[PDB]
Amino acid sequence: LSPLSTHVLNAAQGVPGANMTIVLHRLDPVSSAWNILTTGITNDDGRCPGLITKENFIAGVYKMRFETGKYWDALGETCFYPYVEIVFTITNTSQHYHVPLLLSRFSYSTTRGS
Amino acid sequence: LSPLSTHVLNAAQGVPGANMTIVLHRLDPVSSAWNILTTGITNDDGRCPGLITKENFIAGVYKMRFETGKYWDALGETCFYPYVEIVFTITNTSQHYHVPLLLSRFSYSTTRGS
Amino acid sequence: LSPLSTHVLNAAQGVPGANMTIVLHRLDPVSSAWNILTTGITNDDGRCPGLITKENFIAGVYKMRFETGKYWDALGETCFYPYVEIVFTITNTSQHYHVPLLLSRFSYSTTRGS
Amino acid sequence: LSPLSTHVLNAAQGVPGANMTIVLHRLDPVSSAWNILTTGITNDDGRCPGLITKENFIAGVYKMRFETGKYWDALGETCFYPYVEIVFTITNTSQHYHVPLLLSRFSYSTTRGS
Repeated sequence: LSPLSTHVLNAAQGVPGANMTIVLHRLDPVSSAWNILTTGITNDDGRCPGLITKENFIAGVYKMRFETGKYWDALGETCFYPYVEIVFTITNTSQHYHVPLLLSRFSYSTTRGS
Repeated sequence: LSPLSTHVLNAAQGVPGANMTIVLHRLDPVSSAWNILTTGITNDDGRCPGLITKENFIAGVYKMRFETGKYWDALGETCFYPYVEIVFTITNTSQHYHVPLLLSRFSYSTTRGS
Repeated sequence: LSPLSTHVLNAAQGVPGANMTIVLHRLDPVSSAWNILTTGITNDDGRCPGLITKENFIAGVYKMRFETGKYWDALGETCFYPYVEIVFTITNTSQHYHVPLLLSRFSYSTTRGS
Repeated sequence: LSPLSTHVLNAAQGVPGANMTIVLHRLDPVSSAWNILTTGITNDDGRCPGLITKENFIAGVYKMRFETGKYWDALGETCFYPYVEIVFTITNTSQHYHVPLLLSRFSYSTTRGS
């Protein structure tokens, strides 16, 4: 079980954001590059298990990219945000981090969970 | 499994809202009196199982009252909201309804989930 | 200007929550019943000027009820929430209190502003 | 007056996010480049006037970067998010766009205003 999870909730329709692409990155501490770790597609419950193994979950800066524009477009609607990136700092590597996305066409939010 | 669930997340601290009192009511369609259905306390994950049985879960207007004033005072802080009541309409009783609360001392939000 | 303001924003459509009915109440300090202070209708910028005078804005527990179900109905859609009541405590009367509502059909939020 | 505005709210303390650095970029539609437009600091109302002139406000993709980690660090706290970037598409150049941030140490949200 991954130590990083996520959950996308469509707040306009009160349903899981199914079938959204999520790309996970870690900053290289040497150069300022973002290495891609994993790309995933949210399931019917709007989750994306297997984002990262415990072995590879080292301290550092991480970035989750949600393809919000493509998700809305596939539903036949435009989004103000073509994509959303959440950048967060991992320091204590023994905790579970939950990094969700709540989204309408014109707003979104995230909160760190456990 | 209750067809009604919740989840309290403390947004200021990024941890589950544990030990928060939650009261579920339903509106009497004859009078317009609210009646208490169940009272519970969130557990360590900020969840509150067993809010209602399947057989008691009929179409109507429901109310969840979260005891935010008392939750914050037990952490040694004040809350702008002495309590929060989420009133919601249920017509379709075969779906699952998740009615969470994201809370700091000075903000809250909720979104219907499944 | 009123020391209490609001702002309603339709997050589902990215536009001001125009023509939303808001009822302002204050808790009766003697009997803990609710007294009605005034009603208003938000303008095309989603605001509701002149909710209360400085002279009558005394310390206590206030409630703003936003008629979200009617507002959505007049947009031709259903809302999960027939209404939203935000209850909040006023102790320092010389502060400005901004109590907005950010809303879709299936979610809402509020935050204390100054 | 700038046709792009912002407002930063500290949702942990219910006050404006004052003295937060904001950097506004626009995407170059030929190469892939992000170009800086303006860097500001939020004033005491948590706003940043003069983000862009009307002349310079063209259709494209814009990014607003809020230095949330430094803001918290000057208040002696940690933030889960070292910075927050909001990427958004401008299509109608004659509208006002308000792109705020509501922020705690462990959560944030934004919603297109008008």
